[PDB]
Amino acid sequence: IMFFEMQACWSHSGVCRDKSERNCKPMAWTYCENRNQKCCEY
Repeated sequence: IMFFEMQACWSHSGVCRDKSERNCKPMAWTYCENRNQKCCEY
């Protein structure tokens, strides 16, 4: 990576759910892919 600030959570891992999930954990810079789903803390 030489510019891609953030990135998927393929390594950091996490729970890929709805951005407005009522049961999400302390997500990290990592994400899932779509702006509708975020990668929260496993």
